[PDB]
Amino acid sequence: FHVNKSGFPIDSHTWERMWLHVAKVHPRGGEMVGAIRNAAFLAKPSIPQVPNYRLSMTIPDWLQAIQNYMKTLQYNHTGTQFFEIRKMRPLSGLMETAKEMTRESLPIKCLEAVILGIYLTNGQPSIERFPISFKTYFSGNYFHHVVLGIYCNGYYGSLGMSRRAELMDKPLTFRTLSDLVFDFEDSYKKYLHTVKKVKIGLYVPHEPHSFQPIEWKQLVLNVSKMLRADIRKELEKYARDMRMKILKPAS
Amino acid sequence: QQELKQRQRAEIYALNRVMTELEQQQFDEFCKQ
Repeated sequence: FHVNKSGFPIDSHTWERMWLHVAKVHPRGGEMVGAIRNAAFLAKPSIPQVPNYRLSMTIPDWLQAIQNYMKTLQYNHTGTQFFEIRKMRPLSGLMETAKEMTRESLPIKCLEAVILGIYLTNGQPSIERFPISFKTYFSGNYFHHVVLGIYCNGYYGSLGMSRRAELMDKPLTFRTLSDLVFDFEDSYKKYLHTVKKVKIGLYVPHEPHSFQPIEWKQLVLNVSKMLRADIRKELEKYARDMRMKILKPAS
Repeated sequence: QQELKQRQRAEIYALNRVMTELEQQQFDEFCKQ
């Protein structure tokens, strides 16, 4: 679909394309678009305040504030992604885009939310962050989704954004990386998606090297071909290496 | 220009609300089938 590459304000080419995609998708497209565009009395959306960690906060309450900020930005259902995310760009370049998301304050999709989640948790050394990617199959098509796994005080959880409430944030109550991943697999089932690939990245450093990117694919499992005990065996081995060993990036 | 950014933001959020309701409706209709 469409990705804004023109900054803010969005330029005519990108803006007109956005409206043409939604007029097509929506059953009452033309009258829908006509009712919004140059409508004189649209509501001005509030600007949510950027959450910030203080010692007076539990880290679950802080993570909840981060997730609530992302939910307030809303999942982007327009078909036009407003912030370009080059996955392999250095972290320092991605954090400037995260900051731009806070300033422009627009809806976001799953990958933007992962970048945003890294940015809003960089201060805090008791949180380890690592991307969790899914390639799924539904009705003859492949789908790609990613969330931000988090590790804190022996527990696993996640931040993220999805069309589906069960496919983004998970509380910090998962005792193992496998329980977290399996919860996403079971959640995908509810939507008739089969998980083809699970990809787990490395910890995103709180203090990255100058050109250091995110490692998205340190572990790749073809889960649809594996029995669950083999999946758990591979995940727990890898998660144990994460928690101890310094692993060499695989990309 | 800031005024254009604000105008665009207001239309983006009206549009996102409409597309969100559409996606919810389509989800429900697919469950019914």
